[PDB]
Amino acid sequence: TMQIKIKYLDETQTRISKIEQGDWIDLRAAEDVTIKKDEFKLVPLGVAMELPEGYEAHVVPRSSTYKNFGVIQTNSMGVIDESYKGDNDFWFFPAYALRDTEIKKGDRICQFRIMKKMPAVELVEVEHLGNEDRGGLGSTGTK
Amino acid sequence: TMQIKIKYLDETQTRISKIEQGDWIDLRAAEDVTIKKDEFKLVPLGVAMELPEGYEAHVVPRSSTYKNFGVIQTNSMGVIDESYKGDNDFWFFPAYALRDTEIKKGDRICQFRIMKKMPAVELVEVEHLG
Amino acid sequence: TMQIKIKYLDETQTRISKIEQGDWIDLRAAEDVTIKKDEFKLVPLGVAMELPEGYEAHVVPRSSTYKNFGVIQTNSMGVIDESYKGDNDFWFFPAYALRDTEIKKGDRICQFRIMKKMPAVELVEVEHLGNEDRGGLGSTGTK
Ligand SMILES: O=c1ccn([C@H]2C[C@H](O)[C@@H](CO)O2)c(=O)[nH]1
Ligand SMILES: O=c1ccn([C@H]2C[C@H](O)[C@@H](CO)O2)c(=O)[nH]1
Ligand SMILES: O=c1ccn([C@H]2C[C@H](O)[C@@H](CO)O2)c(=O)[nH]1
Ligand SMILES: [Cl-]
Ligand SMILES: [Cl-]
Ligand SMILES: [Mg+2]
Ligand SMILES: [Mg+2]
Repeated sequence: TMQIKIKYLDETQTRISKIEQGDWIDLRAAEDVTIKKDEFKLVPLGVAMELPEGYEAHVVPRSSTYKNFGVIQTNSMGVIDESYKGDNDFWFFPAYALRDTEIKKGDRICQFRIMKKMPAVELVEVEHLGNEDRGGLGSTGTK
Repeated sequence: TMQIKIKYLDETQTRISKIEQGDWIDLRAAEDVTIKKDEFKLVPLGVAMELPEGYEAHVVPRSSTYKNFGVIQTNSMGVIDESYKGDNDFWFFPAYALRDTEIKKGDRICQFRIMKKMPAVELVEVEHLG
Repeated sequence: TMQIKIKYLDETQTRISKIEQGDWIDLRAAEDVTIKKDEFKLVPLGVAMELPEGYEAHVVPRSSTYKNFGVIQTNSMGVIDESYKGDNDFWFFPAYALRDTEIKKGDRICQFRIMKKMPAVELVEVEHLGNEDRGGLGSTGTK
């Protein structure tokens, strides 16, 4: 219905696809990558996209990314704004390895979806809010 | 009002609840779990659910999970696909421990909400962007 | 535009305000913070807010946070509950350092957006779901 235009780094990239039981779409390593334990690598995903106007993309690991590849995503969740749409605006997955690992070209290491950007807001400075505190950081306990 | 249908692993699971000042709902460890420093374990949450038609769920840690339990969630924000609604599709929290830790049965360790899924989209391959 | 009321901790906090059309908004460390390798610290952000009615906020690292500071966010994506709007409900970024690091007062370290909260839902216990199993945790493989 809405269109995402996708440009691949080259012909050798494995084209991404929606699967029926996957609500997000898996993204793939653009090359083989070796990462040592406790080291970092920006893993190319080999895709550039023009998202629909007013949308952004979010990128997170798969549940199995750690078991299969030994990495976490250092930025937690990546945000790809609609403006990141140029011919050379390729996506990357920021990986920290918790064990020595090999990722192979084409491996499905993360997943993405789109959703609307937040509404327009205006931040208005006040000197006092006049509300009771909720508390946070575990105020409700654990049991 | 939308319904979430929840099936518990067994009668010993602590039934989950909404609290007024919690915009996401807390989920609980299904059993005692020990995790050693620099090890991974899938913490069972003791729940299987059928979400409203067209919805997914998202799962993240509580802010106090790291102090209390010394774990991070390896997938950052877990996505529960709408199709994960079978009788054996029990939810889990994928934990990596940064120190030796013990989690007790019933402990509130993460939180979830529901969200409309991304609609069907067309992926149109192009040679160049604009 | 929807209004967000923002209160700063003190006059020394670096103000955000600017024109806001949908992009995530950067937040800043409220004081200098030193973190040792493999240790944790709250990083105070020096802001308290009242979000629009019916909205929560989400906080993630900036894309450059790991490169600049060597930290990951321990809760991945922070959820600021709508009720966290008191005069002493100051936001924080929960940081774990993978190297020795220094964060300076005023340094941009994380980013946020608002989002409509999940509506009221009824939790209905059932004995049996009656659907086929999907499976999970990497059931679709990696290739
Ligand atoms: O995980 C991420 C997040 C962002 N980006 C893109 C979009 C953003 O504008 C740019 C700089 O962070 O890189 C990625 O490739 N991966
Ligand atoms: O943190 C997570 C992520 C996923 N899953 C289940 C549901 C999802 O549909 C399936 C595959 O990701 O695994 C969980 O229980 N926990
Ligand atoms: O990263 C986080 C997560 C939570 N909180 C506050 C707001 C939230 O309502 C409360 C409980 O999680 O703690 C933060 O300031 N930062
Ligand atoms: Cl979310
Ligand atoms: Cl979000
Ligand atoms: Mg999947
Ligand atoms: Mg909470």
